[PDB]
Amino acid sequence: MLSPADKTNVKAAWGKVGAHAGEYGAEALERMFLSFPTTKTYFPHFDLSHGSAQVKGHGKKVADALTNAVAHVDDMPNALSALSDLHAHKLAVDPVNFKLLSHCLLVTLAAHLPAEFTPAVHASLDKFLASVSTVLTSKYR
Amino acid sequence: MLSPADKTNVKAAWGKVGAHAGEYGAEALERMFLSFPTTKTYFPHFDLSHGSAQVKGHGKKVADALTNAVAHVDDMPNALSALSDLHAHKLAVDPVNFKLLSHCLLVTLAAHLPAEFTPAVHASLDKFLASVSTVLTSKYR
Amino acid sequence: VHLTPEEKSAVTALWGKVNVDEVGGEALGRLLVVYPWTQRFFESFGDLSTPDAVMGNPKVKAHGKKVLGAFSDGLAHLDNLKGTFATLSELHCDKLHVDPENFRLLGNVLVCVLAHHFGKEFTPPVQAAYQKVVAGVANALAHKYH
Amino acid sequence: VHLTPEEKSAVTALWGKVNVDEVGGEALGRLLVVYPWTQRFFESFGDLSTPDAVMGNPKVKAHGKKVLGAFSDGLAHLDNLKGTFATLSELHCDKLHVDPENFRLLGNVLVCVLAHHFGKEFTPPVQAAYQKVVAGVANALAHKYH
Ligand code: HEM
Ligand code: HEM
Ligand code: HEM
Ligand code: HEM
Repeated sequence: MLSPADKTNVKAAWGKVGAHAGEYGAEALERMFLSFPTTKTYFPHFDLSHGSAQVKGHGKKVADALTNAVAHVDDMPNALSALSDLHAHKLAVDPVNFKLLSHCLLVTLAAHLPAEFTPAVHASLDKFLASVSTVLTSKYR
Repeated sequence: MLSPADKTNVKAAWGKVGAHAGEYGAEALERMFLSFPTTKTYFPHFDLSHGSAQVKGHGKKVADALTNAVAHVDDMPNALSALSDLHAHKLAVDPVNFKLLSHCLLVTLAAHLPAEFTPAVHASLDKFLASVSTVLTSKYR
Repeated sequence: VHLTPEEKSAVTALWGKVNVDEVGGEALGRLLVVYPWTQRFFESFGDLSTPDAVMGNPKVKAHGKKVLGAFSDGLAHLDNLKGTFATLSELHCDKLHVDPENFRLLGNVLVCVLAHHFGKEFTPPVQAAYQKVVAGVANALAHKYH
Repeated sequence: VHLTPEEKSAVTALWGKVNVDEVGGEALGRLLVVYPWTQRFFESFGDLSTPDAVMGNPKVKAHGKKVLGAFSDGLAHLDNLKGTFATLSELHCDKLHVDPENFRLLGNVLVCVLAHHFGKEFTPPVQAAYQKVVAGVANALAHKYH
């Protein structure tokens, strides 16, 4: 359950990301594939080669939903609803995988946002992420 | 999330345990300490020897807590708030330990209610234990 | 894996009393039933709409027996599971694409099914040894993921 | 620890630029802010009430150096972690009673801090070596828990 301060941080942090989010969303996906190969199991149909256009374009689609999750900070459960069925109904992605991607956005963000990624902010974005991951995982049963 | 069939099989499964809830709370805790020793880090101030009195006693506090959870199956959060602020902030048990206590609960039930442990009841008890679990780990920071 | 004799003998005996047709079918059955997403890999098996159609499907049973059989092979190479399940691992990642987190569920489900079978005999200490076999198996099948 | 020489060299090379006095501080420091409940292990450290109290707490800064030492020293022994950390695991288990789950957190919080110093220098491939290393360390530390 996010705090008024947590929000403010998530917002000003994602606010620096800016246009460079697809970038980050892709670098994250990639950081996840090399570090946690299990996760490629859900992407049998992708070209996971370093630099692939499929991945890159996907990284924009993830990065966006996040932007959207941000945009609807006080209504994530409903805002991201289509995404819950997909990852929960259709794809049935096991949650440990959400802990992992979240761990990579953090790293990623951390690698592009030096002055932004302060302990306080690192705490909030981690909180925001657990939340997104919580909603996209809920309709499991 | 519990659907009525679940609630219905839980109530029924549980109600059977009946006056043995107590004994199963212990068999289960005992089983968890043994099969998964890391969980023992949470009970240093206990004597965890075979059939010992702290577990016997602590066994009925757990099963009773389940019983109450059953009775309020339709509103577990209100029903557990207390236990929640204790496992989440005073003890702050990492959630993963919950999957273990839950597995062991199912094994003790399974070994004792043979006719009653159907693939539907197994399933329901699992969806149930999963919810008790989630409610006791809702404010982990 | 790091297995004690008093432990390595416990698993064994119990195991010898296992009715493979019955136990193996019920496990694979409770998985499709208790964790519905698994059904997505077994689509060629046929009707798995209801629990009662899961535990009775001849394909589920035949396949469960085969899983148990390999679980059986592992209690013989307990000191070298890596090499035993190497081939099935590839199979499970390259062809079948199953997230190795799923392996744990089957193993746990296996521990529920045995204890459902044996009651008293599947004591807390017998349970702990199988807890080890089952994890060792899961690791062994995850080893060759890349 | 399954670490190719490429991963080997990649790991160390980088570690050589790491300011231990600093990184040690930031890591336990974040661990303690991003995951507040862990503070229940350090009440002897004086004020921990806010993120500044913590990051600046001299006792947090002194202790993290210690953490890293042990790390530096596991990297000098990649092929015998279990042993390298055998005494430390016992302690964390018997004396301090820390759920080994917390080790994974520290490790991952570490990996995050490296990425914050080095930037594009903490390429994906480098991160992968490190992920393998912190995982190895965490298991070594959880190994003698009984
Ligand atoms: C931060 C959490 C995540 C978010 C916000 C997210 C977002 C998305 C989005 C926006 C899509 C595309 C929906 C569309 O195409 O209309 C998607 C699809 C997909 N996601 Fe996620 N995702 C997340 C985590 C994960 C993880 C952990 C996995 C598994 C490792 C995963 C696996 C997939 C797969 C396989 C697809 C579909 C690929 C395809 O068939 O085109 N996602 N996700
Ligand atoms: C379904 C899961 C669980 C339920 C229903 C449950 C219920 C309870 C209850 C009723 C108490 C006694 C509280 C009181 O006296 O007011 C308790 C305490 C406690 N629980 Fe849990 N519990 C569960 C799981 C766990 C888990 C998995 C662990 C960690 C392995 C854990 C660790 C503890 C500890 C250390 C205490 C304090 C005991 C003492 O110091 O006397 N519990 N729990
Ligand atoms: C728990 C350890 C497991 C073992 C030891 C095991 C074993 C096996 C074995 C031996 C085969 C046949 C290999 C052969 O072709 O000779 C097989 C096939 C298969 N297994 Fe696993 N399995 C395990 C867990 C799982 C998991 C959890 C799933 C999915 C959740 C799964 C999915 C499959 C699939 C889709 C096939 C193909 C069957 C066919 O030809 O119709 N396995 N499994
Ligand atoms: C990579 C993981 C870790 C490593 C290498 C590590 C290493 C160390 C080392 C070298 C010491 C000093 C040993 C001694 O005092 O004799 C120590 C002490 C200690 N460690 Fe760890 N540690 C790790 C993770 C953790 C975490 C996750 C916790 C709990 C959150 C923890 C809690 C403690 C505590 C409470 C002390 C004693 C503090 C005091 O009383 O001064 N450690 N650890």
